[PDB]
Amino acid sequence: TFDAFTKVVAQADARGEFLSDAQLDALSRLVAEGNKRIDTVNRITGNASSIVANAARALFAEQPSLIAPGGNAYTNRRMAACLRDMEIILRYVTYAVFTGDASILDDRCLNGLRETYLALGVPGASVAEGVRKMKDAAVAIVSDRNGITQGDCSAIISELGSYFDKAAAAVA
Amino acid sequence: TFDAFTKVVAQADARGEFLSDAQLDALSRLVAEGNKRIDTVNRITGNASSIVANAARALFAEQPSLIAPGGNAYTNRRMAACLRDMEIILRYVTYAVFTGDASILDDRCLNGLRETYLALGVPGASVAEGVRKMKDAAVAIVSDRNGITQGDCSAIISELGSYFDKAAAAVA
Amino acid sequence: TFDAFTKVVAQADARGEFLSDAQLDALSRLVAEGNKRIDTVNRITGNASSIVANAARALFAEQPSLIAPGGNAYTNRRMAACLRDMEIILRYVTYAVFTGDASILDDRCLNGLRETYLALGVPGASVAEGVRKMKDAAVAIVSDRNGITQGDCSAIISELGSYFDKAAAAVA
Amino acid sequence: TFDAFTKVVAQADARGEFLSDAQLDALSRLVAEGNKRIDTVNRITGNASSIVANAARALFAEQPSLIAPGGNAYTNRRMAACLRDMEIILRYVTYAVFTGDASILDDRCLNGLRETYLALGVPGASVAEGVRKMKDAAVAIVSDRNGITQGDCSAIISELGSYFDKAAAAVA
Amino acid sequence: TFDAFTKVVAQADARGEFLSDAQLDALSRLVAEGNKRIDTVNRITGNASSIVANAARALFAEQPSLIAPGGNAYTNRRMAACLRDMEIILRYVTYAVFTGDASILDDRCLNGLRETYLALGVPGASVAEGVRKMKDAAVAIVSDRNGITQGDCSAIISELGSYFDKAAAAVA
Amino acid sequence: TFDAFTKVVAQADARGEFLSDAQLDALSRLVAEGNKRIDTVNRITGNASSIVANAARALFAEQPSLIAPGGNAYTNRRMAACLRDMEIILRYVTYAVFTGDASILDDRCLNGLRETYLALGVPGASVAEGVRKMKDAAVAIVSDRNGITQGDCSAIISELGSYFDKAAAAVA
Amino acid sequence: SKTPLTEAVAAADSQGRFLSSTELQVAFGRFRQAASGLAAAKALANNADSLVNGAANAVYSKFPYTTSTPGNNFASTPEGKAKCARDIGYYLRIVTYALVAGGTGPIDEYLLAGLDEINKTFDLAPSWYVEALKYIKANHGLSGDSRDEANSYIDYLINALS
Amino acid sequence: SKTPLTEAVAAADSQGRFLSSTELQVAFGRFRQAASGLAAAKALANNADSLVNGAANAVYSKFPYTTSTPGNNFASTPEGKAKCARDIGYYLRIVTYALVAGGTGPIDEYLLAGLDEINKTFDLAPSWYVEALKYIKANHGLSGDSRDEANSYIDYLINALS
Amino acid sequence: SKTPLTEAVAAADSQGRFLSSTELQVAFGRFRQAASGLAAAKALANNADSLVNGAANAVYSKFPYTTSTPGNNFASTPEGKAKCARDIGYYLRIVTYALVAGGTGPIDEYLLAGLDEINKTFDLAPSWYVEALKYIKANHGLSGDSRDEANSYIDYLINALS
Amino acid sequence: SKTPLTEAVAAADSQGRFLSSTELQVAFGRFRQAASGLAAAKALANNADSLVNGAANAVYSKFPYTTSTPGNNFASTPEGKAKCARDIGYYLRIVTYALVAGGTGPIDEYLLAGLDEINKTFDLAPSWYVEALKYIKANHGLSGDSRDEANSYIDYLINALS
Amino acid sequence: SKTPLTEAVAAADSQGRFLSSTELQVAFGRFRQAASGLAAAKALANNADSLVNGAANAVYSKFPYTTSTPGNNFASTPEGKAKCARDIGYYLRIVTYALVAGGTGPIDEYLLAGLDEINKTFDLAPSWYVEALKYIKANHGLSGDSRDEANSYIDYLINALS
Amino acid sequence: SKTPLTEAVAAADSQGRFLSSTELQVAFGRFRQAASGLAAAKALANNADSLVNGAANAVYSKFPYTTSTPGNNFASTPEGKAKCARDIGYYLRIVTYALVAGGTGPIDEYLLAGLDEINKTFDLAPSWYVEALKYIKANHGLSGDSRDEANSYIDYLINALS
Ligand SMILES: *C(C)[C@H]1/C(=C/c2[nH]c(/C=C3N=C(/C=C4\NC(=O)C(CC)=C4C)C(C)=C\3CCC(=O)O)c(CCC(=O)O)c2C)NC(=O)[C@@H]1C
Repeated sequence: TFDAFTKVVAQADARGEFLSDAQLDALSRLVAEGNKRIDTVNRITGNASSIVANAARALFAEQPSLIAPGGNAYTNRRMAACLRDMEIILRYVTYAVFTGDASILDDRCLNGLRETYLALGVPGASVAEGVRKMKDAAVAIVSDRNGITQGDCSAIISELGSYFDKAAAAVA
Repeated sequence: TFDAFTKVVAQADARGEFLSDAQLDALSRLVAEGNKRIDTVNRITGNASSIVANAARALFAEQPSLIAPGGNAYTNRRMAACLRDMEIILRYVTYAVFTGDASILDDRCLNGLRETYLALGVPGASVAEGVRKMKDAAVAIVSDRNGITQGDCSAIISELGSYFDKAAAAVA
Repeated sequence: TFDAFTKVVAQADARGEFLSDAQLDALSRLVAEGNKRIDTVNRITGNASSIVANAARALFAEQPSLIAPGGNAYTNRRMAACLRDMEIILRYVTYAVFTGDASILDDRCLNGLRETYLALGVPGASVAEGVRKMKDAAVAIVSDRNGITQGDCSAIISELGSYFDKAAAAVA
Repeated sequence: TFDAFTKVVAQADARGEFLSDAQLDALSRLVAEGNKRIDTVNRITGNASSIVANAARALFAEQPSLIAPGGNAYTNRRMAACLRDMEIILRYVTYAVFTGDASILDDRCLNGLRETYLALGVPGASVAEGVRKMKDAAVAIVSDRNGITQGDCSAIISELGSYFDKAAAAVA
Repeated sequence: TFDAFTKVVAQADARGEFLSDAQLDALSRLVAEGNKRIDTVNRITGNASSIVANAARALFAEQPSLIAPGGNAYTNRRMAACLRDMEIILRYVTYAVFTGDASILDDRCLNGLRETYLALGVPGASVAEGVRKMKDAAVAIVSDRNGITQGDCSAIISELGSYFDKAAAAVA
Repeated sequence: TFDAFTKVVAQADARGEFLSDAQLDALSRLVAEGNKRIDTVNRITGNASSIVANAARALFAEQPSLIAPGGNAYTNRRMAACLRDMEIILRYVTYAVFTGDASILDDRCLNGLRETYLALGVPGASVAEGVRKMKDAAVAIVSDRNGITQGDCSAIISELGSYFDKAAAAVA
Repeated sequence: SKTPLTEAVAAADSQGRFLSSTELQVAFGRFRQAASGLAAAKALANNADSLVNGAANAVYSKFPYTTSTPGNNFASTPEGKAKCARDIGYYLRIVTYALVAGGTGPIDEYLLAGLDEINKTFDLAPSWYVEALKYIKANHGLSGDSRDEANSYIDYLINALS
Repeated sequence: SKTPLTEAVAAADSQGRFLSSTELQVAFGRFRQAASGLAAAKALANNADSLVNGAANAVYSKFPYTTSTPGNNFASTPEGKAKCARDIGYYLRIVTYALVAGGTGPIDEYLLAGLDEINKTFDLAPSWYVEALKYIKANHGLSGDSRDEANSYIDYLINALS
Repeated sequence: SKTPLTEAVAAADSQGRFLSSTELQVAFGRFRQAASGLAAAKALANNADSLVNGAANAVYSKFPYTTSTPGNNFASTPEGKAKCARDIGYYLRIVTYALVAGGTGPIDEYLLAGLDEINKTFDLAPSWYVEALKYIKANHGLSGDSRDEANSYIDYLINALS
Repeated sequence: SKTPLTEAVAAADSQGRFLSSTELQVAFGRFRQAASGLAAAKALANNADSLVNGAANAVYSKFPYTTSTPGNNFASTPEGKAKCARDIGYYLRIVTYALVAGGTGPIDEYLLAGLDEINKTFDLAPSWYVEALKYIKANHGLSGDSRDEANSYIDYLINALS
Repeated sequence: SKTPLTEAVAAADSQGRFLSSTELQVAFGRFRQAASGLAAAKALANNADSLVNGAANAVYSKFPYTTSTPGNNFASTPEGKAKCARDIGYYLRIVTYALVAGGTGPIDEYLLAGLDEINKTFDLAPSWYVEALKYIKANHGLSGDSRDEANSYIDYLINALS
Repeated sequence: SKTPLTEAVAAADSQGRFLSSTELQVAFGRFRQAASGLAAAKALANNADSLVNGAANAVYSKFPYTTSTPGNNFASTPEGKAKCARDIGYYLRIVTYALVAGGTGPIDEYLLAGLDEINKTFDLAPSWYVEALKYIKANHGLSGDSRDEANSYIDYLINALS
């Protein structure tokens, strides 16, 4: 996988050149925004259990057929597995925010999930709705101003949002 | 794998229903025929080697090209593998009769066979004939009237024949 | 895998026949010149490092794109990897000359190599020329009349080449 | 491991001898009392969790140093472990009653356990008291006249007790 | 293993108590001298290879028996083994300074080492001498005033000293 | 392990000396007698099964208690284990003769054998008699002057017996 | 899943052996009890509606707060109570499968597996279900071997919820 | 060794599980069988003499070359027939052990393990033992359950020796 | 257990290498945080009585049935209250340890491992601890880096209980 | 299959190394043998009908019950005679192959692997073949290295047969 | 690709856990460094011509034989010097990447892995590169944290080359 | 100690097999060469003074700086020259062991294992030894088989040094 830093290094080494100032200044920006980045990771993690359960409750409420006898979430074993998947994706998204690159999420989580689901009969489109649920919840948690030093977090929130988007589209 | 019992159960919970009073009257019938089933398992088992041996002999006498130098069964290592294949099918077939469901026979033996023989170059059609000679032998061993309390056993014989036919058709 | 001897035995066994006099005269000729087969092997191995070093240097000199940044052999780790490949092909080729068979070369080295290289993005056609450069270097070293009892080693020289050629065609 | 049957067989084979009529009837007596043995296993198993739970509570209420900070069952993880050891000992004891022989308990559970505790720093003596607590509770359960066709289950009850004693003995 | 922090935490938990102010304000002083701890680790590490090579030399120059044929550091396989050992001890000693607790060096490195050298025949006293040379060489490296901001860093030098001493005493 | 040649070499390096002229000539004489050593290996090997079988019969004949029920040899499983031990020893013995050194025998066979027998309760003194009998049958087969070129292989015969004597002593 | 028949065959398979007199004795024990297992399954099924509603109420009385405190995981709303009743219906029905199979298999498949995560994630109290189970056991009306087998499955679950 | 009771516990132990209704069913299956299994062991034993000598002779008659040809593996000497009579006794004694244990375990333990390698190294024809077993099966005179299980073991050995 | 210092050496040791710039940074991060953590621990330690008893009352307040329902798992007796007061204090104390170590390490080691097993076995509702924890967080009175770190260990525990 | 050459290359390959003085000596040893091996292989081949028929009669002569006793496994019919003749011929041909390869490879692959399984199922006595092999050894009339080479394989099969 | 950021997630992932206070302190340490790290990267890159050309001369001056001795692996030809300069440039470039990443990762991945191999095959003396590295180190002009991190890498390579 | 005899047995042992014709051929190859290999060892040993001293001088000649440049790794002092002489002798002696053994065993064990690590740690140039080894090959005075076997070990070392 890559860092926001190793990502740039790679692109540069492919050309045998040092980093261009436009590349050095792009990273100095991510460094200065650092605290906001660290706050985003902690806020989602501190609420992970609620982000998952609530996002799951909504899903089943709008798609009852999932929990009707006949599954695919109907057994207790698969209901557990489904909850697990939601936790897994959310965990991998925080990894992306923490490193500042999607490689971690794409390379170890999303890659091959659309097909792994297809081969099992799990409704990938449903998983996409669950991921979107968590995105909104997570975004709102990150946007909350109560109990933090005020500032403009818009960049970090849009980046965060795109990772969730990648998770959705990867199984849509 | 499924038992005749758990097979019905799987059908019921997918539907989220108790077994129908009807479904229970069927299983009870298999239960009341329990002795006959135990006997057919015991009978074939006590004659495994000769079942294998005789079917093997007859098959080769009818298809000598399998025994000649360069035939599939020609060497000792492959003759052994050939006899082995024969007792495998027989053994799994007994497993099927004992549990009253073919799932053990399908998941653990047959499934994949046809393709395995293809890549290796084993005459599947010839295996099929061998298995059929085993069936004929087994059925007569099972229906012999001597030394056993008498009654109608026709139902377990055909249920036993179906397991042999499944194996037979899985190879060609 | 087979050696010149078991190869013939194989062709004879599938026919269920004793080796013909033509098969025996052929093998007994190979035995008679075994001394040349011994030297050829010792001469290649005796110059193993330089044959690979010099061929690799000429290979990069001819295709500098391979070592410039962004090239397949560009990094250090991959440079070591590419050299290893050069060493492994040579080792198996000597294996083939030693057994008097190519099966060790084909089964245990070349089979599936083209597929691996394509999957990794390793310029297979570039590997083929590196192999051809080793061939010429090895051929010349083996044909060298100095320090060895004089004679014509051309039958073995021709066999050595066929193995190098199989390697080149297999990676392309 | 042995059965109540196979334990007798081992004794007779060693001596090269058929089982005497005496040893044979001694076993038919055990067989005629199978139901009781079966009920004993079912009863303990039906109350397994409460057997363990209450004994742990009683043990701690009697030896508070156990759970005060710095004691062997303090912290969560030790405690869980301690609770598991109790369930394990009780599980294996039920295996002894079922097989009608102690070897399954001594072999797979008790042998080496004493040394296990010492290396760890676990107080065997108190682990021993815990076992005695489960015994009294299990014996009281097995000996309850409520809800069972009446009879004398005292041979099996002293039999149960012998295994609990073996467990307490192996621990200290 | 523990770090300076968890060590104190373990002693406090054993007594079901919060840290005192003596424990707290003591950990505060360590935190305050953290930059020095970090510089010492970096300095030893930055001269790892030369510290080992130079001490090894001095060792062999004063104790040539080790290097005479049939000596212990004699072959090339052992001599490499001996150098590695020197690097290992130094490596683990840097881990002790980094964590602020010796448990890492004792638990994973020094534990049972004397036993190990006894069964093999490795002159443990010479190993101890090699370590002492690494001590003196390392201390001088960390006490060097050039190239860093000046201050009294004799506290962590004493701590480093105790780790090196533990190492030497564990082999002697 | 060691070769007769690597045995002398190992000793030489420890002293850091070239082999003395006596050592080299001593090895030259072994090489010159190599044909006899080869025949010794082949004979015994062509006669292993009978050498083992006839040795066991003789042993049990003289010691019926080994076979009587309760005897160490009494079961089939263990009679099979006993036959195996005899083959193993004879086999490692031929290894000793083929390499001109006893290391293979003491290292992967005799080493700790006496002890595994005391733990299992296998009568070492009986095994020793067994090996003892395999020594004479072997000696007489190797000594047979028929179907071979005439010469005196007394040196090789004495060495062979020595390996046998060692195995018998490494137990009894 | 686990039953006398699958366990017997699986054990023979892992050993690469043909069935023998031991597995035959296993088969006799299963039929000697299938009759009363099925009968127990038929009776429970036929009395299901009163057993579930009766078990449901018993829990609402033992735990009044589950019906008078707003919470997604409580039954203080019409939908909540339906979820609880549905649940109690799952336990009962799954117990009838264990009786049909003659083993814990269907239970360990459809319910047990992941049962701990589910209760924790949804804040459902295991004691609620232990209570629903006891009411079911005290309202069986079952007798003989039919009672014992049914109870061994209920106590098995009660054990799993503690 | 393998018996209905040892297996049930071996399975539960490797699974780390308490016994449940399945193992109990297995216990009932065993105790249903034990009766006829013990009476069979008692009957075969009371008639050991007649059966061994009887079987031994059926082998010598179907294979006369074993009593007339010289060799360590044959019975052309008083000592030869002794080993043979002794062996048959072993086969029969071990069979009454399987009946006692209600499983092949004792056959597996004291006989079957290492049998082929014993017959090969000592050049004993497996067909000779097959013949002796056929005689025992045809002459023990047992009926019902005792016959069925006893023959289960005789045929197990026959299958093993072929 | 688990802290920035122990993980760094662990990763390095597993990879068989010397520490480098990456682990030094870890150490710089650890020391930037340490002062805050220790003062958080010092603060929580001094406010122990108030916090523990204030949290206990918050729990009994949210769930009145825990003080009025007969049972060994409840705080309906003075014996149960002392057990409940003790447990909460365990959490608070264990949390101050996390602050001293700068990681969940002491929480993992002394509390979290085995927690679920313990809560189920003794029938202790996890939500009960999820409230006391909310009380501690809403009343600790910590700000800045001390607030942020303390809350992560508290939210870490709340998440582990749901 | 096993031969000096394939074994050499296989060992070097396992250790991922180039051939050395050792493997070259193996080749010299091979080439020292191989002419003797091909000549013996050629000589036995040219004397096949005499060796096979002779060996067969040595068998029928030593075991007369094999030509007088009815059975799928006996040579009492002309077809049974055909099989025995063919089998003896199989051993003879596969032996010539080992002489060509200079190793037991072709014996291992074509005839030894599974040999015991075949003798058991089809009730063929290893002694019949041991006798056939002995006759062949006493009658091939081989000399020198050709004889010693050939006899190593005949004795290898004999040992494998007992 | 070893850095604080990738190691924190790798360890977190291998343990199947969400990030926590520990990895946060990791990030703080990373950001407390990145600025000086990136600055040192820009500075070194800005004076690459002097550093590199100034380094090659140090080597030739110290090891004059490299410029007078003929051979493929020496700098006594125009192309020999060209490659020696590129080689030094590679070292510097990759060190800047190490500074941009705040870890040895780019060094490990692009240079170190396979270095000894390359130096031995192409007969390049490790002490040549040590001299170059020492020249770069002494002609930094870098101060503080930029000087310290940049020197840990320069010394990291020197250690690897000795 | 990789040698024809030990390797053969190691292989047969790893397969649980007795030695056969293939291993026998290996022995023949071994003894058909040990005669010249042994005589070669004697000769190299008796010419040790001129070979070692001549090689050391050939090294100092092709690498003038090794006797001028001060440094622990160089021979600019008598101490350095003595060590170098010493070093050269080790190679020669270990090569005679290879001849006595008929394989690379002695080389691999006492010299080659850990070689690269040693030349690196003490900054010794592999080219130096490569050249000393060329001088040895030039000056053996060996011919035929003795020459060819010696040269294979000298080239085996040359390879390992490149
Ligand atoms: C000893 C602990 C106490 C006791 C035991 C006792 N039990 C029985 C008889 C039976 N027990 C069963 C048990 C089961 N049947 C089942 O289907 C299941 C579930 C799989 C179980 C656990 C059965 C079938 C019987 C026999 C039929 C019957 O109801 O009698 C007896 C009687 C005798 C006999 O040997 O059969 C006794 C004495 N009785 C006590 O008073 C002790 C406290």
